[PDB]
Amino acid sequence: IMNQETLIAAVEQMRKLVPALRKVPDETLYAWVEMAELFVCQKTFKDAYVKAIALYALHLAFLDGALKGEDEDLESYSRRVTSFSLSGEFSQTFGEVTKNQSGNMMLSTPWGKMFEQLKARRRGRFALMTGLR
Amino acid sequence: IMNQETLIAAVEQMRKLVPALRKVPDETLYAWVEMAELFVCQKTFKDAYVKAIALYALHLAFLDGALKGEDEDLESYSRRVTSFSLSGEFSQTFGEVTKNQSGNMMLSTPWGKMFEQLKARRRGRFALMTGLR
Amino acid sequence: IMNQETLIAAVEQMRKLVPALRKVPDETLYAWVEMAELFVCQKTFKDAYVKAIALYALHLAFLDGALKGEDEDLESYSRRVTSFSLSGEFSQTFGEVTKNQSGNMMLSTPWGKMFEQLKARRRGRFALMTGLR
Amino acid sequence: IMNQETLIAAVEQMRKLVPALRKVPDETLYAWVEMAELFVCQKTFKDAYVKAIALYALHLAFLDGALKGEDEDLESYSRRVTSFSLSGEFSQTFGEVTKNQSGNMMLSTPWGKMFEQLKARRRGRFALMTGLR
Amino acid sequence: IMNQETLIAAVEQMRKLVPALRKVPDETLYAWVEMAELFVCQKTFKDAYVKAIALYALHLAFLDGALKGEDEDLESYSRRVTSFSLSGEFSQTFGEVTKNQSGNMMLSTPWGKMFEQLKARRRGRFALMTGLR
Amino acid sequence: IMNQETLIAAVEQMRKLVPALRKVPDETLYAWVEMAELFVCQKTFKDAYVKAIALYALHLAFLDGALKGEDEDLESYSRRVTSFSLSGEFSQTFGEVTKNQSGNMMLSTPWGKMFEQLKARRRGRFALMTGLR
Amino acid sequence: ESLATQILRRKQQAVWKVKGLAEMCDDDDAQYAARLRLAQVDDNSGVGRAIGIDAETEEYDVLNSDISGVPEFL
Repeated sequence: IMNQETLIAAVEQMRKLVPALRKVPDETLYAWVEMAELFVCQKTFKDAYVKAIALYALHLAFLDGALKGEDEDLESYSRRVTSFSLSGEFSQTFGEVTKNQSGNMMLSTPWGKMFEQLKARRRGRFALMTGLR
Repeated sequence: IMNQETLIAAVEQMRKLVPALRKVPDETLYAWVEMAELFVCQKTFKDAYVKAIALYALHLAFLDGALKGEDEDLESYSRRVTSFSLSGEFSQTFGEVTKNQSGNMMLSTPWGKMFEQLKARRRGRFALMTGLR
Repeated sequence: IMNQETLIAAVEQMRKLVPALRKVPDETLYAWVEMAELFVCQKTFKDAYVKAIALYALHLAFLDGALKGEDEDLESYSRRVTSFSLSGEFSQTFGEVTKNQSGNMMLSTPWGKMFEQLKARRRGRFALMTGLR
Repeated sequence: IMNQETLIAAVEQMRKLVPALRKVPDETLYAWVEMAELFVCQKTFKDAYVKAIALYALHLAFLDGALKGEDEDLESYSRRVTSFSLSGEFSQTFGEVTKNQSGNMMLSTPWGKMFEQLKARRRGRFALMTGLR
Repeated sequence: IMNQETLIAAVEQMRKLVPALRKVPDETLYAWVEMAELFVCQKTFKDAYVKAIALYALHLAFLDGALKGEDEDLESYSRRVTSFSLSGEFSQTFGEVTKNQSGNMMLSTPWGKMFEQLKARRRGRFALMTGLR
Repeated sequence: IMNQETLIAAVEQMRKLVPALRKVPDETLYAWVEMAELFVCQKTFKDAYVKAIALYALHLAFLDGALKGEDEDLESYSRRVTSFSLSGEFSQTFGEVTKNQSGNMMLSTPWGKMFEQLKARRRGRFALMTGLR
Repeated sequence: ESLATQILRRKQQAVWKVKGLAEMCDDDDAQYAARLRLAQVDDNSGVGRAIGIDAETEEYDVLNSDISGVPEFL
């Protein structure tokens, strides 16, 4: 981060991407975006830095449920509910949205895959280096 | 900004291709389009730029159901409801649609496949390069 | 002892990252962070040391449900309840969240994965060494 | 072991880490720590020796469940109960927490993995030797 | 005969390490410990001999439910009760705990695993032999 | 066998190890130990002969259920009952105690593997020969 | 002649693979430190020396090609 206009623009773009975030208090959004700015390199993008940082923050918060914590919750971060039902009124069944056989961990959310393809457009995902002198 | 009437033509063609988006407010679609324009090139198509950009924006919107409702959405993008039932009224189940087998993220939705074929026909899927001297 | 105000910043940072930990008594968090500081290096990050230590402490706490309540947790850590139901009142089932593949223990929780990516970004994942004289 | 203050510090650290131990009789915890300290080598850590003692004691006690024996129990150490239910009052189903195809036996509990990583940093998991004379 | 006071120390260590053994008749523990004396050697440990014999005898007792009741047990050691239920009172199901994968039977119970670690450190897990002229 | 006092010692050790054998009449145990002593080679032990005889007799009698035949039984040696239940009174399900994919035929009961360890202790499981002359 | 000398230089190559190496920033202290370490461990290696790597993350392989017939061609 270098100013507040960029932070506000990133939060607003994130809310435009996900309209559900407009009701979430903006303080957690500031926290998540300032934690996500640690991973992005503005030298590489230098024009879509806000877009990339918002995308990465969204993916980072939606990895497996990390923003799932509101002011009231318990330690359910190790375990996931698979079904819940009242005995004679209603029943409901859950499940994971995406399988991740690859294990790269970055293609765990749609925003992660979008960020990877945007990284390949801006500057390739290669890493080729040689010992100098 | 990319040309205003070209952007309007893009959103118009996308809307007439998928009638269900006519009810979605225009500004969310505007944001999705101006975010998806960062991927395609101009000189690659230079004739069907509107078609390609609309296809790619549609694929991004329908990637993993990232585009949701505005307030009716609940803050669970990491969880999907496989099935639900009311006691003596009705019941219903769900499941995946595509079952991707290659992990390309372009071969995961019909729109991605369509754009992939368009790109292959117009320019190609190749990248051959050598060092400059 | 690691620096007092930096430790305070770390604990408040992890608290506002996960709001569900606000109700937890503070001294347990102090113990967890003072135990987790034994792993991270210092000069490797030397800028985001607070963020890194918060991430690793959170991962350690949420590894496999190691962090429990105060007394309400029954003395059963080697046993997990998969489902339970009352006779005619309600029912519920459960399941795993991550389904790890490599047994590195680091790509097993989202906090661990984020810490791992931060380490790769900041210093690297390599250990090249040779015999000195 | 070499004195009593180190044992007191280790057991207090154990109780601080897991608050549920505050109800366990104190002589049993002395017994477990005196068993576990036969495994940690002081010359390696020499600074976080109490932390190593605590982590390894937790792992040793929660390996498959050996502390599970209260003053009243039966010979259920060769078996595990997976479900229990009253015919018309309530039901409950259990299940084991961690899959361990690796077979190292150090990656069986979160405490075990934590101690393994602490050992890895303090002095590598290697052992390279050559014959004398 | 193995030394009497050392045997007393071993049986008392067993009783204080597994509190549920207090109800077991006094003679059977002598029988088990003098049986376990035949497996372990002396000079390898020569310091924690009592601990080692206690661990080995515990492993022998809890190998496959080898230690049984006095007369209440039926002549059924080759057949295990998987589950049972009464019509309108209760129901219960059982299952395995360890699921060994190596076919060593030292890696079959936690006690054997701990004894294996202790042996590996005190003497080793190898046997290198050469012919004699 | 060579005398009766060692026979009495062996049967008494069997009863001491397994208290449930106090009910079975002596003659059957005499026949079982008489037939079991053939496989044990005294020239290997010289010292723990009674213990070896007891272990071999226990394993040989609990191979798959061979002592199961009391004065009144039927030709049920070819098949095993897996479940038995009254229509509206109670139910009961059975199952095998071990899995023996090894095929060594002696790693089928805990007594057998105990006997193998004792045999390897007294004289290793090896056998090397050279043609004479 | 120049191609012959080039083939002589290109006899043997070493490959070092580290998952996540793409995360490295371009032209910053971290990448410079990595390159310094790689070159430093390269210069001190040899027949009488050994190098250590991590099993999970990195792999170190060597590729080689044969050279012959060049004097006859020249």
